[PDB]
Amino acid sequence: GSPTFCQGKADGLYPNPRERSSFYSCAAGRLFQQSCPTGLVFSNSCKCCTWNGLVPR
Repeated sequence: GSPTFCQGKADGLYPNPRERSSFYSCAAGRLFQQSCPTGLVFSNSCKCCTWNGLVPR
């Protein structure tokens, strides 16, 4: 059948299965797969991507 991955889903970002810093994004039930390239990391708590503020060095 047709893919149901974003069907009925609310908007916002969802976690990716393989790459280091890409995400899934849902907009009006349509799926986008995009990257967060520079300093940006995905946060599962906000369904958003944000700049990393923690330096462990």
